[PDB]
Amino acid sequence: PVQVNSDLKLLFSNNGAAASSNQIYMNMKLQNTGSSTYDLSKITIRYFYTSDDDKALTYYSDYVSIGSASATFNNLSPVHAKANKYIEIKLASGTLGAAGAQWPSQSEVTIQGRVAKADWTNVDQSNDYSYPGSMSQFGENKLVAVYYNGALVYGTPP
Repeated sequence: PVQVNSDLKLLFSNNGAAASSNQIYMNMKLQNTGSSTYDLSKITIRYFYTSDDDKALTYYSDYVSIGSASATFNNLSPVHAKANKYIEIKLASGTLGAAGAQWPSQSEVTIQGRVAKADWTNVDQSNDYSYPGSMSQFGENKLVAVYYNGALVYGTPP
């Protein structure tokens, strides 16, 4: 859809994960480059993917630099060649402060999460819309979408 203006930017990495992986890696830094402040409880992030066959997935919240994160797995509609589902990550609390503001205000938040099945089985990410290939270092992954109060602020949904 239409991307509403904001000063929000997403950096993404996956620990250099290959298309064939034991789990999905999502390491994200959401930055505020401007002078506004943003309420993290209003941020959602979607990582779009294709479900093998509706096997049960679990989201693991390894690290969140401000507040906490939780995830749901959801059907995507309409379906895309590379996605029939999305993970939605919601941040619970805290504030993205203005860029340059004094500690302990912070203008970015780091979110590190993993998605895995329970049955020991691996993931083929070559079929996941949001999988950008191997990204060891934080870079642009425009295939992950960020919303503020439900409005698209970053990335390109399927």
